[PDB]
Amino acid sequence: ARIAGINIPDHKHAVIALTSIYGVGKTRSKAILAAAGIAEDVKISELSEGQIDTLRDEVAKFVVEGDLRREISMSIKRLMDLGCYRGLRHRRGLPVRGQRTKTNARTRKGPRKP
Amino acid sequence: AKLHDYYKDEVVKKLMTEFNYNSVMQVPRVEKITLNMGVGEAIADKKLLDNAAADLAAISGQKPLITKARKSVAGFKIRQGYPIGCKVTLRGERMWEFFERLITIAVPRIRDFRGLSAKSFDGRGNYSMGVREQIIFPEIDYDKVDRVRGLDITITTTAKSDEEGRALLAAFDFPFR
Amino acid sequence: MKKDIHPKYEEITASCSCGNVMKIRSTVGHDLNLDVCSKCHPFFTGKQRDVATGGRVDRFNKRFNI
Amino acid sequence: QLQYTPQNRSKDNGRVVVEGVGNLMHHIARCCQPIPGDEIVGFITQGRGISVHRADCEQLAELRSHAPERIVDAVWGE
Amino acid sequence: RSLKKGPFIDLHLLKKVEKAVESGDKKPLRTWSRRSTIFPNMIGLTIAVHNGRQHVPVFVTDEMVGHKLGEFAPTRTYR
RNA sequence: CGCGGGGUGGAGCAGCCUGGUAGCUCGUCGGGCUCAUAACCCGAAGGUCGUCGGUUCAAAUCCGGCCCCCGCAACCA
RNA sequence: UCCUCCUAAAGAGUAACGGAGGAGCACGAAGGUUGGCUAAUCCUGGUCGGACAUCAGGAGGUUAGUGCAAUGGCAUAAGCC
RNA sequence: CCAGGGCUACACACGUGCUACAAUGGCGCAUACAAAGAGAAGCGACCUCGCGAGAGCAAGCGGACCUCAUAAAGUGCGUCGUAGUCCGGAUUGGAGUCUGCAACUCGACUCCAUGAAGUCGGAAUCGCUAGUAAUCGUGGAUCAGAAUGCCACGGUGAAUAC
Repeated sequence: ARIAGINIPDHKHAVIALTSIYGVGKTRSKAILAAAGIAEDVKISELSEGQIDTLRDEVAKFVVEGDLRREISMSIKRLMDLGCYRGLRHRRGLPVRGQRTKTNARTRKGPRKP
Repeated sequence: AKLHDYYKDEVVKKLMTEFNYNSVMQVPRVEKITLNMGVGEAIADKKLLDNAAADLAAISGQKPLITKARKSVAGFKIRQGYPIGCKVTLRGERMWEFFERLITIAVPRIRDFRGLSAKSFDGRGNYSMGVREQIIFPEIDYDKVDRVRGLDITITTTAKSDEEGRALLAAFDFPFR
Repeated sequence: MKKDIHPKYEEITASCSCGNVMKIRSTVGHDLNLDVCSKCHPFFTGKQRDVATGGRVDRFNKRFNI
Repeated sequence: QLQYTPQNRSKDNGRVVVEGVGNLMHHIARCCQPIPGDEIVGFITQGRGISVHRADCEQLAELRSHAPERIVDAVWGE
Repeated sequence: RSLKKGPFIDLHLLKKVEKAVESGDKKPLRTWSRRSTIFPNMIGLTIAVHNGRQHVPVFVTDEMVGHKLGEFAPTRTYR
């Protein structure tokens, strides 16, 4: 529909549908449809608009989408500004959770290039 | 039309006691609302500008006036008298209707919306803002657009100060951080 | 407006799910349904969401109890 | 070609003893290039150790304008 | 995310910081207790965590509480 | 002094004649190949187009200046 | 050979292997006309968009333009539609 | 001798392996079938709490008797419709768990979130001829903790040798 932002496809099982909203993995998904008392088996179009509304009515709780981005992105800025070790790593675009920087770690540092 | 009346009523009086205004003419008032999309992608695709026309038209309700370049610039790889964008200088009640059709729905529909700038003003109160995508307006199929072609709209004010202009916008509530 | 150069501008009913049945002109298609409303949008309650930040000592007081 | 072990001399420490303690990672400030002249009141930077800024200079003063409690003095050791 | 119970630091640094508290404003501290985490009374202090070989000041301030001290003391000098 | 021509990747050359994208060769770097180097093989980067100014929307290019290299002339005397 | 200014001594004209620069065309619209409009360059704000696209306002005022070099002229426009 | 740091550093290079690129596949649901081990500051049922990692409880078991521990591919149904897609699982955040004085450097694991490169790899190059290769899961040593490493076990199970 127009849920929160726009995880709005169709002919996609409701759970898999809602996974596409940012900030929501399958866990939260089933937690939603179940809490909204729906059916993960359904295709969004077939789902009553009178239900989809209850889905927004559902997603209101879990922090999500843009708000989430703002929070976490703020958490990172919180760190680089903190001057903390990890903050320094983010500042260097290098692995955080202690890894082998001497070898792989290519994910963080960007694709092999230089 | 509707909130235009709202303007004619509350807004007018409210402001008369706001900026302790004298004559009714002393009140600033919306004038012309323009929509513009400097597509700039037409330089390679002439069939694309039309898509933009369909866009504004969808949001305006009236054929957008296309804009030709005013000067040639290699940095943007364009030449004189060359198409480059679509605009719509709608006014009167139409402008009003576009306004209600605007703030009441599309604005709240802004993805990741938090608030809206209170800063942006021309030095005369005339306001400016930039939408990020065409879908924010209902009428757009959303699914049928071949591309996100955000644009930006400007609202002319008969206001002189940037301040008095803002108060006019505050009359219609109209977001703002 | 010049004749036949503008899309079929027309009234439609903005039936939001929030209750605001505001019927206005546009030029969309048949009619229209919206999730929220300008009347029901948290640009006026999302404020409270924005406020609460910082305060390490407190969450620390949770990770405490002694 | 005549171009530093002095980069390891501050590592040799004893160049400073801030507010009653030595070692403290610090360095020369490019603004008041201190030397054992009229004192030094090193600023405490959030990272990179202390920013010894000679003693009395706008920057050393503007940090006062900010949050001065970060700033402290230092003798010279040797 | 470790030692769920009993946020940890140690007496030598603990007690010494306490002495630094009641004695009001204070001079830099010589701690090797990099592992220790910050606590309320540690706020605003100029404690110097011993780094890879010599101390570096860590002017703890509000936000810097939940973390361990060494986390503000980079050990690997680098390019 | 005069005339003529040229100055582009590390080297040497095209494209400049026609203004809107600087290509080839060797060399260089990475991997391979080999016990090892070469040869061979696969993949890549790399050139403020002498400099200064000018013209144009745009200058390696079109125009002038300067510096450098080079060819011709430098006659009757 | 032809055009523009300087030399040229305030009419014209006025030489040099004097100084500077152009032309050997272009267009059926860039011509005629009626109607209409008027810049450049900047400061401020504005999705992509940045020094430089498009948009809105402000200062400014022909510093713009004028098929092509210079000159004189040009808004009553000759200039732009 | 002691503390802290360091052996985990990272512009890059190579070897060796894990996991994927998906439909003979992922996913939920139901269910069938081993071997070989280890264990006394060790394995620790069942039971209760916790989404879980685990936690409180406390049998049993120094052993064909107890536990670690229900094997997994497989089988049935359902679903997913050839998309970077319910593939992929890195990376990152948040919240935790456990060990051990101690988890920042620098542990493992859980949960919530995120969801990158990859749509079968250039030149080149390796292992393998049988219950081997391939593919799946289990245990053991080392060990508080800490494997895709290694050592061992069984399941499944080919092709081709002119």
